[PDB]
Amino acid sequence: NLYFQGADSCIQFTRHASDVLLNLNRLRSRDILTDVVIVVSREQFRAHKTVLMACSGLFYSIFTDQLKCNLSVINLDPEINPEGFCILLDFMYTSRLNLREGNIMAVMATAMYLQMEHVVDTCRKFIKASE
Amino acid sequence: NLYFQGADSCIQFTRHASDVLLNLNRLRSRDILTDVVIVVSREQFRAHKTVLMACSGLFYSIFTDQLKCNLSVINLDPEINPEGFCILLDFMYTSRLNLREGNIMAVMATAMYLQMEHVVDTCRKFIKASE
Ligand SMILES: C[C@@H]1CN(c2ncc(Cl)c(Nc3ccc4c(c3)n(CCC(C)(C)O)c(=O)n4C)n2)C[C@H](C)C1(F)F
Ligand SMILES: C[C@@H]1CN(c2ncc(Cl)c(Nc3ccc4c(c3)n(CCC(C)(C)O)c(=O)n4C)n2)C[C@H](C)C1(F)F
Repeated sequence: NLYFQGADSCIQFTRHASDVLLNLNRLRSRDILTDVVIVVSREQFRAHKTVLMACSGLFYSIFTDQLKCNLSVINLDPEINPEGFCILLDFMYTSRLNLREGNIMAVMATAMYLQMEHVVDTCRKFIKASE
Repeated sequence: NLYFQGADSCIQFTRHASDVLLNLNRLRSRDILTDVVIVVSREQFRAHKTVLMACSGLFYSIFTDQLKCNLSVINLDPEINPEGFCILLDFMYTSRLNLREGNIMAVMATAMYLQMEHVVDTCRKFIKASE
């Protein structure tokens, strides 16, 4: 079944949120209604400001600032690893985090900078397992 | 736990999609980065085009049209019931559909017009239960 009786009066749809996220990622792949470019070193990543704000404390602060909310280009710290950013951007649109031994440190440092608490805590737990 | 091993290599976060949707609804309540007004009769509803496109076949068609994608105001058919639209807009941002005996017909007619198949099918199943 696609739905159930929630704790409240409303009928709740089980796959709705993941279906919305899937469709937002489809818009991203097709470059539909993307309204910002995130520049990390040489690399450029097109995205939707609302998705970035929904996932990152840093992007929330940037796009709620009256001066910066209108910027079409956002440059991150040039010390940010582009692959780490790419993995986190993918995560934002999919719920899947491609953590590997070779990228975990860059992913963690990027999540810290982006203020993505859950990802930071997760990276920390995986690092602790290896020691 | 916040995460699990998905069918693929990636670590998947269980609540990520619903957390993104919750944050998108918070942006809507605060009128943050809303980029469209949907006019239904007298009523006005501010929203995010990408959320509308992710949930509705009609909004997908409107905002992928080269001429209409830039419109800041969208007028729906004046025969659309504002309460039915409100319930569906709430559903888009929350996954909860407030269906009641008094609104089910308007909600169904609105979902048909908006091309929200899952909601139409659901309304049809609930109507069938009463007969
Ligand atoms: C009043 C306002 C409500 N908040 C909020 N609203 C909307 C968004 Cl887009 C949003 N996005 C957002 C902001 C910060 C985040 C954030 C999202 N995430 C990601 C959380 C999820 C569950 C998406 O992984 C995260 O780790 N941090 C630190 N947050 C939290 C903020 C602190 C607030 F209190 F100021
Ligand atoms: C190539 C492109 C991919 N599609 C798609 N991509 C992105 C979005 Cl925003 C999106 N949104 C969208 C469009 C139509 C919808 C639609 C969303 N929904 C809602 C589906 C969910 C699961 C969100 O309830 C629905 O019932 N209908 C009919 N769909 C389906 C369309 C038909 C397509 F094939 F042309």
